[PDB]
Amino acid sequence: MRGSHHHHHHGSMVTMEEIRRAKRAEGLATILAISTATPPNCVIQADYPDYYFGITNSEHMTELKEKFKLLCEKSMIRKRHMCLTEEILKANPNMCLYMGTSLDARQDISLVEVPKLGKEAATKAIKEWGQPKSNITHLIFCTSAGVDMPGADYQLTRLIGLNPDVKRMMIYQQGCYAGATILRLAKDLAENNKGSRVLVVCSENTIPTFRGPSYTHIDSLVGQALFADGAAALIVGADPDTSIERPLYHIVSASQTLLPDSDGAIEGHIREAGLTVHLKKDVPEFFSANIEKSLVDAFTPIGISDWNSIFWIAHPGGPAILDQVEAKLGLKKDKLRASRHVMSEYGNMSSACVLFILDEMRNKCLEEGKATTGEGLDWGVLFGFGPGLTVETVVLHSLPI
Amino acid sequence: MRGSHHHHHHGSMVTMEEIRRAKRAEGLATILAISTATPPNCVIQADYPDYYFGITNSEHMTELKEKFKLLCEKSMIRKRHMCLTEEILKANPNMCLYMGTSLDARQDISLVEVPKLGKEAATKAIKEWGQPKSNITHLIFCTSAGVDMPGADYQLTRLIGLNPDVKRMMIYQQGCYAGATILRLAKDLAENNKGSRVLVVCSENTIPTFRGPSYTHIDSLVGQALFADGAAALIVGADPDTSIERPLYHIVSASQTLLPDSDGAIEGHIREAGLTVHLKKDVPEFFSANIEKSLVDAFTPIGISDWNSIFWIAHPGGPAILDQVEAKLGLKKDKLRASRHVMSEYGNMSSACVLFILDEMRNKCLEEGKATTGEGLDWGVLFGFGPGLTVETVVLHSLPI
Ligand SMILES: CC(C)(COP(=O)(O)OP(=O)(O)OC[C@H]1O[C@@H](n2cnc3c(N)ncnc32)[C@H](O)[C@@H]1OP(=O)(O)O)[C@@H](O)C(=O)NCCC(=O)NCCS
Ligand SMILES: CC(C)(COP(=O)(O)OP(=O)(O)OC[C@H]1O[C@@H](n2cnc3c(N)ncnc32)[C@H](O)[C@@H]1OP(=O)(O)O)[C@@H](O)C(=O)NCCC(=O)NCCS
Ligand code: NI
Ligand code: NI
Ligand code: NI
Ligand code: NI
Ligand code: NI
Ligand code: NI
Ligand code: NI
Ligand code: NI
Ligand code: NI
Repeated sequence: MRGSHHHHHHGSMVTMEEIRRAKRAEGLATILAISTATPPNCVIQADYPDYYFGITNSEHMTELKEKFKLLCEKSMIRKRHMCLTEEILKANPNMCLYMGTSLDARQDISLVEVPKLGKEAATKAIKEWGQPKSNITHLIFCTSAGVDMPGADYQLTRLIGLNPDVKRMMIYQQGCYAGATILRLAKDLAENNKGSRVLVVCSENTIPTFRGPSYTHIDSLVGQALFADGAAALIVGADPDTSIERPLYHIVSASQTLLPDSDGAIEGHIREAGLTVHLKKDVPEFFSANIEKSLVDAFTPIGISDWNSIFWIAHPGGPAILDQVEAKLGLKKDKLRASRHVMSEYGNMSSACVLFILDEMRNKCLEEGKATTGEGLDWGVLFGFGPGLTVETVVLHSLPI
Repeated sequence: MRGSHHHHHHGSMVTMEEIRRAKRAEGLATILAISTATPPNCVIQADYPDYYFGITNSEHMTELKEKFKLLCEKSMIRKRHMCLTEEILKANPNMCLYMGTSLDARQDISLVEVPKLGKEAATKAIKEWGQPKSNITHLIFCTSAGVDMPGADYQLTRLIGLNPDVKRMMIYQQGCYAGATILRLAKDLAENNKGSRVLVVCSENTIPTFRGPSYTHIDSLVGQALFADGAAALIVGADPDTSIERPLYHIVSASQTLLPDSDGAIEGHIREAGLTVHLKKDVPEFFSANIEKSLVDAFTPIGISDWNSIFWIAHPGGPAILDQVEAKLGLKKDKLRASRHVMSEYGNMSSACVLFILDEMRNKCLEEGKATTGEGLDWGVLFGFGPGLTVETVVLHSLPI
């Protein structure tokens, strides 16, 4: 009948609307647990130039070694964790060359290691969350350290013992912005599916990227100074039961954009020689020059324009990027503290960094008695940077401690 | 107060709540356009054994060739489209070996071909849709034919000229169920974002899977009899404006599950020799034995138990899979018509198949004057089959013609 409602000519369509109403969640996606893992083996950055040029038979490349020493010194990295050991490299001479035929060997090690390290981080996140693993409805797995069919998502599912009907999304080779990407993904999964609990795992390592030095590619030396191993895990859910679950952050919005005229600035090829990485000298300039446009597009609907009034999580893959953004925007020197703390303690773990940093920030906030998980502030930004060039921008809201 | 006034923005609770209220769409993710593309070069299946054993210099493997002839005759494939030509293969003897070092040569061709073919399909889908491409907010790109950084999603974005702010999700190496996967993905993206319009593109080809014959891997011969090139594109959006947009299918629900005891039944490895594919002989038994459980889980909440009362789209990875599903469930002989039609005309194009089949069904329904896009029926199921073993189950609702 006539009134302030419309009608449907089919009952099945009415049934569809009932289904949709019942299948979806109400609130914003929230982060409920965060955990990290690293391989036990660790290299001290100060000792790495001698170790690296030794193991790659390159002691005679004197100019090159001097450049690498400067790279490791400017890296602002104290230590890095690596599955890759002297023993493993000795058994794989082709990985020690610059472009040796070595993908198969890299793959044979990495494809087992990726979900293994991921499981270690996941188990902890599940333990913090406190709920049975049979309540996890979704899994997001993220890596750039080796592709396989079925993927690391399948391997993790069987390793942990998740429900066979767990809904999986496998995010392969998206590189250093992907830690933000899977937050963008987890937000839509969690908010569109009622009661859904999303396990989010990333796991990165240096197995496919390690290679000997070369005059042909000084940009490769940059990678050898920075890349590191690490895994991180999250439990994400909307509508938390606060009697058993403890929200840490709301995922308010998530954006992604391509930087104009940056085409080709960062490239990564999966080849017979493994994963090759090429970096133009221009990369930090591109990011620092464009980052405010992302801040403005993200925070204008929130009414914020003062970038010192929000808390910051920024992928610290290149120190120059953080340094130039800090200067360009006039950030207070403590804004990127948690970000730089993770880079110093762990190095560039690609997608895992921003999640290490969230954990570091909520931990320090708790033990220093800060008012929020966002260093006492309400609103925050989390950035992923990587190939495209691509900027991922996640707006977060903190929770009271 | 009396004085000059400046402006103030709303506090956290009001701002958080307004964001949450404004963020979501209301209705179900709906498919608004479908388009397909294939490379111009086509091989007739009846001639393929002679062609295949000739180009790989294996004319003396007369026994194997006779087996391959039976595989191609049983394939129920008439023709296949392939970017790979006789001319390309003669210039790449290593691709013609069973396990030749050839990934680099395969990548150099495939990484260009994947977004190119995808672009052809995308352009047509946008044209059917009829809206300016600047209204595309999301892009999902799906391929298993070659990985790169940045990915095919980036390449397609630049080739087409999508907004740099387009939200990209790159789905790599998820194999033959991924056509359903990206429907599952597009559903959550479209439904959780008000006004969002999702371009969904998949592009598959045989460049990394082509290889010479082997007595050790008859399963590889199976692949050489089936795998083919193809791309498909979709526009997906919730809350269509029916004055400018025309709905074809509603994506009602999307599930994913792993088959018990099916470990290793389908594997795909990225190696120095390209993409190797392994298939156990039990694969059709695994799917047909377990498929009814997926039907029950998907359709019980909809009140349906008669599998002939729904329309069917099933990935035609193997004709044996469709044959045993049909037999096991007691399907009428025309249920899988459109599915086997795409297989016959195109072969196994991996993720693209189920989207070709959706296109085939709505085209045939329109030109035969059927009542709905679902062969006159209201509810339908779409199946992806692949590594895991993984069954993706999408429930669809047709639109009236
Ligand atoms: C690596 C890094 C910490 C080095 O610190 P720095 O302040 O650049 O140190 P300097 O510039 O004094 O010295 C670096 C040397 O390596 C060179 N170099 C650095 N990056 C290079 C690149 N991508 N390609 C070629 N050369 C490079 C510099 O030109 C210089 O060479 P030179 O002494 O022969 O002239 C800094 O460049 C950085 O963080 N870069 C970002 C790298 C990046 O894009 N990472 C991925 C982010 S997602
Ligand atoms: C391949 C296929 C078309 C063959 O047709 P068919 O009707 O099964 O023909 P048959 O099974 O009688 O004969 C097939 C021959 O190849 C063999 N064969 C079939 N599939 C095989 C496999 N996966 N691995 C090894 N051998 C296989 C059979 O054993 C038989 O060899 P034999 O004569 O020495 O015993 C059919 O089995 C099929 O469609 N299989 C599914 C393929 C698949 O898994 N696709 C998914 C790819 S991602
Ligand atoms: Ni380089
Ligand atoms: Ni304002
Ligand atoms: Ni610390
Ligand atoms: Ni006043
Ligand atoms: Ni005013
Ligand atoms: Ni005031
Ligand atoms: Ni107001
Ligand atoms: Ni095999
Ligand atoms: Ni046809």
